[PDB]
This record gives sequence, structure tokens and C-alpha cells, in this order.
Amino acid sequence: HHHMTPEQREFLLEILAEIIANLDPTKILEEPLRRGLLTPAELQEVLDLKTPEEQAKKLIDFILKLSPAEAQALIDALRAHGYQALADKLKKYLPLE
Repeated sequence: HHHMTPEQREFLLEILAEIIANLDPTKILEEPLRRGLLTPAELQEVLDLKTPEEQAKKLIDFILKLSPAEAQALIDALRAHGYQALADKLKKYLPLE
């Protein structure tokens, strides 16, 4: 991934938490899940037993391993579920091409 500043990290974490507050991220992670980004059980562990902020801190590790097409799929999926602003914010702060 591209270098990230602390402000960028903070924003990316905030956006991931905001997505999680509104929408099960399983729904936007379709393509990366099909491509073995993490197992179903691993994603379940990330999402169970926590606030959206704590989930975001675990989820960011997988977000930063996305390929370019996987990152785009995630952004497209946010838009397809009705979240244009979050898709735009996520695309801005993702340190990926």
C-alpha cells in the first residue's frame, strides 16, 4: 500500500466504523471473500463482540491487503447498497490504487 499519515489512518478507521454502523461489511466484501481475502470464520471473529471502532481496527488489516480490483469492487458495492458518500470517502482515504 501507499504510505499513510496518521490523519489518513484515523479517517480510514472512522469511515470503516461508519460503514459498519450502517451496513454488514460482509455485503461489501463479496468479491474479496470469493477471492480468499479471509475465511468466513475469520470475518465473523472481526465483526462479533465489539463496537464498530474495534471492528474497524481488526478489519483495516484485510482492507490494506485488497488488490486494485478488490478495492474497486468494495467501493462499487457501497454505491450499490445506497452509500455514495461513504464510497467517496473510502476511495479518498484508501492508500491503494
